[PDB]
Amino acid sequence: EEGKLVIWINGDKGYNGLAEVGKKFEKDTGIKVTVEHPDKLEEKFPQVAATGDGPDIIFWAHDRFGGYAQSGLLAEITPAAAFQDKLYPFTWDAVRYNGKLIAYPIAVEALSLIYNKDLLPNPPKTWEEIPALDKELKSALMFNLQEPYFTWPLIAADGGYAFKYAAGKYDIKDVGVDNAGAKAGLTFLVDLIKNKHMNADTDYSIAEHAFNHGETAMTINGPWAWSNIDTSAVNYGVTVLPTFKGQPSKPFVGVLSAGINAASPNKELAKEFLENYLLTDEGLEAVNKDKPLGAVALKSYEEELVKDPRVAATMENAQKGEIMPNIPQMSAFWYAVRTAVINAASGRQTVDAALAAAQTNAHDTTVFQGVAGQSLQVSCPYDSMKHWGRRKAWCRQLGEKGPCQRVVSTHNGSTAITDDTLGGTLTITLRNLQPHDAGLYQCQSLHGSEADTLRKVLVEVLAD
Amino acid sequence: DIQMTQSPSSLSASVGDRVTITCRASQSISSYLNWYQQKPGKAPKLLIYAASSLQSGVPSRFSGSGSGTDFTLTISSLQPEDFATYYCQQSYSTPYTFGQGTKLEIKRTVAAPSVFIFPPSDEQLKSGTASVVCLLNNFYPREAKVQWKVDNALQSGNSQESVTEQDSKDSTYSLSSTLTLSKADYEKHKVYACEVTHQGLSSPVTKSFNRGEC
Amino acid sequence: QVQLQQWGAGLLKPSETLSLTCAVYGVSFSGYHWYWIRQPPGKGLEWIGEIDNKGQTNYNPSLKSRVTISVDTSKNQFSLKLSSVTAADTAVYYCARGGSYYGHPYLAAPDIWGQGTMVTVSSASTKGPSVFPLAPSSKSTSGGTAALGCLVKDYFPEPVTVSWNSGALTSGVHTFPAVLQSSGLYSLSSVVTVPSSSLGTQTYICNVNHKPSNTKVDKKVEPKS
Ligand SMILES: OC[C@H]1O[C@H](O[C@H]2[C@H](O)[C@@H](O)[C@H](O)O[C@@H]2CO)[C@H](O)[C@@H](O)[C@@H]1O
Repeated sequence: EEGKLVIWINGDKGYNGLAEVGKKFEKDTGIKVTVEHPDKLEEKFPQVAATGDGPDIIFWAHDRFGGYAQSGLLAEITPAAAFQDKLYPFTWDAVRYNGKLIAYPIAVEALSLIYNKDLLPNPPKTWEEIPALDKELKSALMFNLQEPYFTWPLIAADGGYAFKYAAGKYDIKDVGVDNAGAKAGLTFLVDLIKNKHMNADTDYSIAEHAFNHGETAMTINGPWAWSNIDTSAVNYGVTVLPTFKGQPSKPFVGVLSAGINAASPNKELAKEFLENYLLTDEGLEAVNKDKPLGAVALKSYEEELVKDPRVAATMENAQKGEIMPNIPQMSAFWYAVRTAVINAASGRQTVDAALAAAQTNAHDTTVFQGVAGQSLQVSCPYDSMKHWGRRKAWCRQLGEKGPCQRVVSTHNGSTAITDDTLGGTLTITLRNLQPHDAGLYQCQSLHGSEADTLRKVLVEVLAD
Repeated sequence: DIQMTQSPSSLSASVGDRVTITCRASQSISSYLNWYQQKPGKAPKLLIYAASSLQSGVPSRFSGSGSGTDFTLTISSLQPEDFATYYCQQSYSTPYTFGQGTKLEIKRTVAAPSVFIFPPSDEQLKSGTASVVCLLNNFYPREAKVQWKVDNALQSGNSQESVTEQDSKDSTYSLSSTLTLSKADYEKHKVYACEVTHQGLSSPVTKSFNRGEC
Repeated sequence: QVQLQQWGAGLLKPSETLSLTCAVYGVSFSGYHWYWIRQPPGKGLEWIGEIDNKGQTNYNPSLKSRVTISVDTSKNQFSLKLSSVTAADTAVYYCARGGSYYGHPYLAAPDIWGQGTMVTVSSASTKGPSVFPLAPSSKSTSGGTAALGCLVKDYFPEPVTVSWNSGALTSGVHTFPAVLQSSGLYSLSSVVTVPSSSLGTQTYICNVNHKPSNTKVDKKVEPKS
């Protein structure tokens, strides 16, 4: 609605401090601002955004914002060059997608090793001595095993990588979920559960209740969890993650960002809120007092927060890890690794079979979500030499082991296809996108009577 | 959760009749309402999806219409196998709630019930319980009233009724009313009567027996 | 080419936990919606919960505090768990799949259904039925047509299979739906209409079968006077 601001923030982040900023914003301008924290908002936001009854400002890590920008759900920002100097250029690079600068960077988040001084005096420097430490404590460590963000630093410790980054450009064809280091890293996590050092059904909520009650010696969490552990009065410490095979753990670096809905008529009010009220020491100190943000992007406030040992330990783990890509293909990568880690913890599939499926699903399967009623442009890149002289096709796979029904084929209703044979780019145009059009399509190259898969495409349709 | 309201609750019609059933949502569900046909004892079968798209294999005489809040299922030419209970379902909301359903029945001439009464058996009376059974056999329409009288005293709360479904041969209903008393309470009274009221009867027909009379 | 078959505990006591499993043959869980829907006796359908093609679970808010839906891909089975079951949970439970294959959730209307499993929750124990005759007489016979039947009293749990003369007599037979008494035991009556001229010359026996108790009773119904 015109004249109002709706903000969505994560249930694990501090919305009480942000609500205090809303009272200061409402006091000076007279605009009521409502902060909400719906569950699974990272999946719920795109469904409701384009409709109109969506939030004006969304808070989430920067890896999800690239799929939003490609779908046209977020407006380009023009923070006056003077204002950009207030934030660190490193944080601005995280929120840059095709030069758009879609979102405002707020805070930098990174996992840390949190251990209780009651249960453990000196934390282990290596992963390998945790099984022996758990035998003496019998627990040694409890952390979320349902989200791959928490278990990735062990997988990435031995050289595992998501998408190769060569000269500022990510190579979507070089995915490393089944490399030599990931197989050794994931096996260690499974062996911890097989040896009854961890449980396969442990989630985030269990770890918060267990560690804050002095039941486990260590946990793995971000800065947002410090406020609830301080309330438990347990003397906890924040330190560097243990090394694996002599190599440091590489946690994925997250940048808390605020995006403005493209359909919201309150962009100016939101921009005036984000620039003049959110990104100040006054606004962030109120939010930081609710739930810690970590390493903030504002230089003036970061100079004070960095003196805190909890924030300094977060930077130590952040410097050992790499920043998350903001490309749209990251969403399919996270779900594939999430499903693979869960199967290995339960023992239903081996580590080799779990990572083999996750690598395949993460390779050339970019999820596309377009707004209903508008056009959706998919670009299937392919080798122009290997497939030279071959016609292309665009078909819908009906089953997991079923046939692919040829919607259109190159040299149909609301689907048009064009082939750039010189540049190696196949483009399919969907006009007036509607529901039921979602259905895991495939880009194919025809030779004789056989067809090779160029890139499986998972289309999703927003409610609009 | 979105509330779904169907109308009518029950409907009777003959073969070949054109039938319409309405489903109203508590809020706008766009055009994403689904229709089902459920016969007694079977799982529901999907007929219409997305308000107007018929599932493959369903007869073309089924058709759906509507958008937003008001939707309609239409059977252009009713057939003997189409008589069942029909349900509408919305797919717009996060919970997928169903309507109350619409029972579809076959029209027939008015049939008055044949009333029979059964005293408790000798084997049950030595067991300590007494069950008096009043039978309403082969009647139409379904609406019928059964009133128990013991020594001209109205009984309430101690009777249970059970009605069969529509017969596949003559389309009539049958109702069983079982009055349950203790043997001591049965031993205190003498006259047991069953009163039946039905639109097929010019006046309420009462069947009775005197205890121990044969 | 794809069908769902259900099995699980059919008889529960109050405060226990319901566990039902539904086996899928022919297709994996990826790409489709999978539903649990229950239908109380004589009532409409009630949506229990669903899972998405990505494994996301959504529950009915009225049951979210007691429902847990999980899937075991190794056996391609998915189960429904009810934590604090109560007498209000007596229903036929159906598993069903949505038929989109990676389509939009609007069209994911349950199109393939399992046969369903009757679940009865009650504190009562299993009890074989008593079969009493509903004898015909001159006071319960009108003209040339007489009515007689069998009363099946105090049995638990459902079902009960009633036939007449070992299945030879089917015309004019009416088996009424069971009624739940205040004691917690079920009861029903099965009646049949016969010509009055056959009484005393023809034998009429109702065959009652209660499979859960393995109890079978053949009760001859003859006029008493
Ligand atoms: O586990 C996959 C998700 O990882 C990150 O989400 C983090 C996020 O960085 C952090 O702020 C939040 O508190 O915890 C979640 C992990 O549960 C990515 O940002 C997400 O896109 C991924 O889905």
